[PDB]
Amino acid sequence: ADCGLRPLFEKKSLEDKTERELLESYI
Amino acid sequence: DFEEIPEEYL
Amino acid sequence: IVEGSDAEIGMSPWQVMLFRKSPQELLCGASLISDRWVLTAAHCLLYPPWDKNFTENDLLVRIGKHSRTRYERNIEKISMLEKIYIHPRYNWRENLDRDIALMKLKKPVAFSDYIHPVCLPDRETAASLLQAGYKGRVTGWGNLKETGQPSVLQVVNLPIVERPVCKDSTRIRITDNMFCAGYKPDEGKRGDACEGDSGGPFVMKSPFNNRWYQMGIVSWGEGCDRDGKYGFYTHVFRLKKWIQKVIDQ
Ligand SMILES: CN(C)C(=O)CN[C@@H](C(=O)N1CC[C@H]1C(=O)NCc1ccc(C(=N)N)cc1)C1CCCCC1
Ligand SMILES: *[C@@H]1O[C@H](CO)[C@@H](O)[C@H](O)[C@H]1NC(C)=O
Ligand code: NA
Ligand code: NA
Repeated sequence: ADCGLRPLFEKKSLEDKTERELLESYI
Repeated sequence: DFEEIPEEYL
Repeated sequence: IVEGSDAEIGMSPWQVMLFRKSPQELLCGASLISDRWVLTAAHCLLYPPWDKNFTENDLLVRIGKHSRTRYERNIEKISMLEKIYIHPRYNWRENLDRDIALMKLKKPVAFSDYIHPVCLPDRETAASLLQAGYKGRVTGWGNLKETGQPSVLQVVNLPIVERPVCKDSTRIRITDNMFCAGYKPDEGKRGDACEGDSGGPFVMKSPFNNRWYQMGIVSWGEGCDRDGKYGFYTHVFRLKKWIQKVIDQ
């Protein structure tokens, strides 16, 4: 479905200020 | 310190 | 949340506030999993040591919130509970093993820019993401310090910690239904969930499909943000068969 896709972020291809920190930890 | 919520919510 | 930051608008649209009708106060965090189901920690609803035993009519769920105290007219939606479901093997006597509960809403909530459900992980999501060092995100309107209260939703990103390090930090017996997260004293960086953050989500963004998954539920700790101590979280995937059974009915 559309779970876990945020209307103000993923749905607009906008990143929040710290999500890259999570991505960088997934080594 | 919580703002009152509309009556409709009980 | 101790040593976190203010959330951005729409950053955690699955964030739910469990709100006590009388006295009017913050009961716990929670999360939106569908238009009719809300996930929380069992200790938010049942905790005999503190004479906590809430029923459906005792509380309200407030969805789409950012401000802790204000009534967010045209943004937040307030829902009533139809029924509460606490895990039948929830262990409130010792270590909060299986600290999980579901709440069915009386009516479906409408999704918006501020209201949207989080995903629940499958076996593969959990195996790929629940690794020591991998960071998750915890949100809530709980205490800013162990010993005030925030004006808006708080956020903190924290690494999952190795099971032996979790075990060695406490005298409490740890089970497979929980995991611990937080920085070590040598890491420099800080942060933790605290009182009032209970029931809130520990989320991770899958790098595979770019969706947010709720891996944990804020469950317990010993104080907040103490050196050598870690926050403990209910392991959502470990209890998904119970979740699925209750929702299937
Ligand atoms: C600060 N408090 C109230 C405690 O440490 C109580 N400490 C107890 C506790 O945390 N409990 C019983 C019900 C639940 C609770 O209060 N949760 C709130 C909470 C949430 C997050 C964290 C954290 N990540 N640091 C700490 C507390 C635990 C004490 C050791 C045995 C398990 C229960
Ligand atoms: C909690 O409250 C219910 C009434 O809603 C009661 O039947 C139950 O025995 C109470 N205590 C526990 C520990 O469940
Ligand atoms: Na130990
Ligand atoms: Na700590």
